[PDB]
Amino acid sequence: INFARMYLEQSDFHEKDVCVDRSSESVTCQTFELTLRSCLYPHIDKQYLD
Amino acid sequence: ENQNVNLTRKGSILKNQEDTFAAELHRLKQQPLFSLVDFEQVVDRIRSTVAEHLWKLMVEESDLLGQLKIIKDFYLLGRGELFQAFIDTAQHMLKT
Repeated sequence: INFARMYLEQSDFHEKDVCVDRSSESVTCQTFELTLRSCLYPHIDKQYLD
Repeated sequence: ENQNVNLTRKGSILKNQEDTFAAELHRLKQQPLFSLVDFEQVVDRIRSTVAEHLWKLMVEESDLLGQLKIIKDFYLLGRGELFQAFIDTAQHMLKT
């Protein structure tokens, strides 16, 4: 295990986003305030109610 | 919208068709020329949907018929015998 960690696990350490771009569905994208109210405010209200 | 502010979460008149009208508007945005005819057609479709849902709300949800019956009985003196007795009682009060 020690040598694995020091050599093989050392060698194999190749252990090397919200796309809020309205451009895709700008016509379908809610208003910034409407988008906020529909994506953030409802979850906050749910947690508040709970 | 103003009624849905006070009314419980009754969905949009267009419900899932709201997005359909959004797609139609996107098509209008995709139209190279503004046509009043196509815009009016889409507007009329939306208007008709809203008007039908509003009629349903008015007749079933808002009981327009009950209110009209009330108006007949009171505003139109539909309870004529009642208002007759009322007049008979109030004649002395209203002469002054």
